[PDB]
Amino acid sequence: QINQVRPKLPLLKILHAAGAQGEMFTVKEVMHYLGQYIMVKQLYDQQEQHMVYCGGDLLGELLGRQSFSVKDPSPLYDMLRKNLVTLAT
Amino acid sequence: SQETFSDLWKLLPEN
Repeated sequence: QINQVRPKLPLLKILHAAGAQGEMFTVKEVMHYLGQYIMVKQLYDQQEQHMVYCGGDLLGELLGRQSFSVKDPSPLYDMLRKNLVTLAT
Repeated sequence: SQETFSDLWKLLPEN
């Protein structure tokens, strides 16, 4: 299912600060940036990497929660739905 | 040798 995506304004800076660059990326590229972004900003339970702490950062606002599990792609997809600008309908 | 987020993160089925 992994399709191509396009990081908007507030979405580009996210991947950029994570070592990304450009205006085109797939689900695999984005997913890889997400993790790196969180680790770069330090928004997770060092004791449990599987437990992310969105707190109130960019990701926190986009999702609208407090924390989300990494090993559980539940809220991640729900947010990406309208967050990850995908193409091909 | 390195795992960290990569260990679990990877799990996330992009598909």
